[PDB]
Amino acid sequence: GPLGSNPASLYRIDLFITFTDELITFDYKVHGRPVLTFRIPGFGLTPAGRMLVCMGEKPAHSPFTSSKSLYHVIFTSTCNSFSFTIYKGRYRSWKKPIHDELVDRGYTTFREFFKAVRGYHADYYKQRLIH
Ligand SMILES: [Br-]
Repeated sequence: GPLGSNPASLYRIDLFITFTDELITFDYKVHGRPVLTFRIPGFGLTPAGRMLVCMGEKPAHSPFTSSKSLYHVIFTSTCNSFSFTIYKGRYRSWKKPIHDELVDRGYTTFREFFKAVRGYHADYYKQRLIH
């Protein structure tokens, strides 16, 4: 396959969303460390419900309990493109994302990119425990 990708500029954030009945956790990571973490009271969700939370939508709640599940949301941007991609479980190169979106916008500074990334879940950030 291709020997590599060489984007002239690349900003990336990996958002790990952990679903449990008691808490849902949002971990924004760069270079393997959280740069922002927040948590909301958990609720039951269907698989489509979890994807909608990953998209930043408000899904219907379910009364049913479930076991812990990890979703991996990847934001990347060049100066002229922005990608939004959602995996059930962790990213793998062989794994098909459950949602993949490409925006013809890009970002020239990381601060603007990070602000744009946060906006996807801003309504959940309003619901955070430590407020
Ligand atoms: Br919090």
